[PDB]
Amino acid sequence: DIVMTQSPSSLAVSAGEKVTMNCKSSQSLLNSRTRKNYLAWYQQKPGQSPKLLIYWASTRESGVPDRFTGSGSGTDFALTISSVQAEDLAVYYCKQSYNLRTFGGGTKLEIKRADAAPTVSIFPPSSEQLTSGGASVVCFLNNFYPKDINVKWKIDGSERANGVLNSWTDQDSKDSTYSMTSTLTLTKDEYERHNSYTCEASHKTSTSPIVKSFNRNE
Amino acid sequence: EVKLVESGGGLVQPGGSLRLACATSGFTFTDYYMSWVRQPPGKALEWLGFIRNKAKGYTTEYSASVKGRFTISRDNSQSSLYLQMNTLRAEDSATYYCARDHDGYYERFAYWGQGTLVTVSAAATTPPSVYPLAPNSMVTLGCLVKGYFPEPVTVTWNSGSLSTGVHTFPAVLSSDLYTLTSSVTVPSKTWPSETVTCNVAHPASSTKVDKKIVPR
Ligand SMILES: C=CCO[C@]1(C(=O)O)C[C@@H](O[C@]2(C(=O)O)C[C@@H](O[C@]3(C(=O)O)C[C@@H](O)[C@@H](O)[C@@H]([C@H](O)CO)O3)[C@@H](O)[C@@H]([C@H](O)CO)O2)[C@@H](O)[C@@H]([C@H](O)CO)O1
Ligand SMILES: [Zn+2]
Repeated sequence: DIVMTQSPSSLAVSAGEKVTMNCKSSQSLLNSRTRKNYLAWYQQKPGQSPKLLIYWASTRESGVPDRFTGSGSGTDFALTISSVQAEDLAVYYCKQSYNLRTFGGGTKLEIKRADAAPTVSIFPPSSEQLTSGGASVVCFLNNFYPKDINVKWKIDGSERANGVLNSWTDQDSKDSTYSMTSTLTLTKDEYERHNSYTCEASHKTSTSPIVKSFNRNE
Repeated sequence: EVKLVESGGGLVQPGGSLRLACATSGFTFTDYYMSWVRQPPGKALEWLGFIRNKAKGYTTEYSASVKGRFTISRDNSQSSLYLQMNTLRAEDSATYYCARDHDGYYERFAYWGQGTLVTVSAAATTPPSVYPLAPNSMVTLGCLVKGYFPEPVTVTWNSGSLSTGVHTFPAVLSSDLYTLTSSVTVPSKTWPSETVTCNVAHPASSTKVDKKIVPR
């Protein structure tokens, strides 16, 4: 038991702003001898392996931008980003190595940016899938902000909720946008019973739904 | 350069055993402590254990969560690190990384593997079906990679030569089968005039698929 905890669990900050995140140990990580705190900070961007930013509390790993600063002592530690950039999107972990090693629970840093409306496209089932007996219809809602979005599927002008699975990507490291996939899966027999296939995207950037549709009469 | 590479990750039955391996180069292996660390999908890093360097005679330490169930060992002649895992349960499903630990000065994991994903489940290996998603300025294409188990799958577009404007959506599990899709956006100049192909790999079934997106 050295218990490590971090806060906040998550936060959003616009580019250029200051970010402070805290790490608390349950007992001191000061080696009274050497006068070094055994505490490191790591950065894990989406889909990547964790990467070292800071060790011994305040010593910045070479290669790491100077906008990152480790600080603190004993049981309390902070990592401060002086001026956040879009690529700083990540989960930041602190890790004590005073007695074996233990990671904190992480702080997930999201980027806030201006609202952006989604680009929608719809795709019919492939002939390969149909001939095997399924029909998946897919909508992409690309490059939007904020993350909250609603899609409704209309088949021959009417709503349908069974068979729809949604999946959002992690925020984009470059433009700070999200994208989401909505997939409606029917059997070939049900797909062949109707004509109009409609994906409607409702996002706060508009009062008017973005609607993409295709008619099965190709 | 320093290179760390995990391998041996995959599907294993609850109650079963698995050993991962971590191949290293670019530094003096016996100088370093080596650690293993895991991350269940969506969750925090957790340190598992380490094996000390030569000076300290390669002793081992474990976190309480795996002590007596996991064993770490190294092959110094080959510059290799291993993790023996036993009596696996669902909580063990995670990406496992090795990382270069203490050398006797610096207190830091300077370097980390890319990770290898372990899935603990009774569900069977199933290869994905892969379907083309075909339709002004920009045009958006896709691939639907449906019905596979376990994770992971990789998707690239034209062998990795299309990189930007790619979104690969996180797979979602339904009825013990995952589905994901990938989208790529390219200027309609480039397509269909110049080909676009998605390359999907599913290492658990050794599946390699290319799907050319052809206009309907
Ligand atoms: C707690 C006793 C410390 O004795 C020290 C001191 O600074 O007072 C530190 C000793 O540290 C070592 C060494 O031989 O350099 C290395 C230690 O490493 C580890 C470990 O193997 O468990 C791992 C490190 O990451 C770190 O977690 C440390 C701890 O923070 C405790 O220091 O432990 C460890 O191997 C100790 C060993 O227990 C000693 O028997 O040795 C060492 O520098 C001694 C010195 O040899 C005599 O004063 O000073
Ligand atoms: Zn119907």
